[PDB]
Amino acid sequence: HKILHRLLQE
Amino acid sequence: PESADLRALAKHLYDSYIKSFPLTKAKARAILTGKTTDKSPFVIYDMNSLMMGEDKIKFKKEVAIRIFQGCQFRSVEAVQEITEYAKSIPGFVNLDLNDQVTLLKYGVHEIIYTMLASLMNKDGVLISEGQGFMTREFLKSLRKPFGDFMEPKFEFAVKFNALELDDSDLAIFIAVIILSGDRPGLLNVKPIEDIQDNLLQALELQLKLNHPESSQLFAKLLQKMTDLRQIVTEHVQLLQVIKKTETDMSLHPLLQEIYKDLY
Ligand SMILES: *c1ccc([N+](=O)[O-])cc1C(=O)Nc1ccccc1OCc1ccccc1
Repeated sequence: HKILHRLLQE
Repeated sequence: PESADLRALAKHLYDSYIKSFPLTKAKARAILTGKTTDKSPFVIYDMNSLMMGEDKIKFKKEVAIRIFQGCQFRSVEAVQEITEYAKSIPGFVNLDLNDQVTLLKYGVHEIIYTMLASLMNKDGVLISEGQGFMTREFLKSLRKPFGDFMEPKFEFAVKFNALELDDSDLAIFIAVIILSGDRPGLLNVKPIEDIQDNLLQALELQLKLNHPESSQLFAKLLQKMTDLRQIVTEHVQLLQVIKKTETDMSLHPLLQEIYKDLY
């Protein structure tokens, strides 16, 4: 779930 | 009283919704009913129209495949938008990042359906930020499995739009969907439900105030929330089918993240 993780960290 | 705090939460959420989402229900209806000194959108009803109107399509292979790709492009952006909005819901980011992910993973399709309804009427859907209008009859008429992909979303939207909710209602409603404590695989349900309780009260008050005309709009809207789960199950499955059966078609990574271990 990297993209989701990344979208959430931005 | 507490009403003041609830009102303030509603207005925070409305504002965040306005920033997060490019096309409001308000503008979309204005477009859909021609109530705007702005040229109407390019109607796409057949393969010809699509050709003539492919210059107008937002997208950056057969027709059905191409339409679904365009529909897939916009879906990914919707998830980016829903995710940004989620971040703004008070105390969502303070949750465990593994739960943040779980919520969104199950939440987005329910909200995408909600969002689409803002863009739909009985006969078609607004696309490319209201610049195109793709007809229901046309989408329906696509070859299988693609012809029956959008029709369930059309069916929900005629029912859902009967409630005549506006953007201020929708903002809170959306927040309520995201913060569901009953999603498969949540690590820590208690702080989720604590926020949802605030949100539901915020929603009840909003609906009473914004629509004193209509009592049990709150009850009616909560019943839609429960339908939408099982409606989203059908959609999840039909995609997993389309993934396997159509080898030519690449499915977007982010989308795939959300279909993994879903039902
Ligand atoms: C369309 C096709 C596939 C997927 N998907 O793989 O999950 C999603 C969608 C979709 O949900 N589209 C969509 C969602 C929310 C707002 C706007 C959307 O696009 C509508 C549309 C665009 C272009 C052509 C037809 C419909």
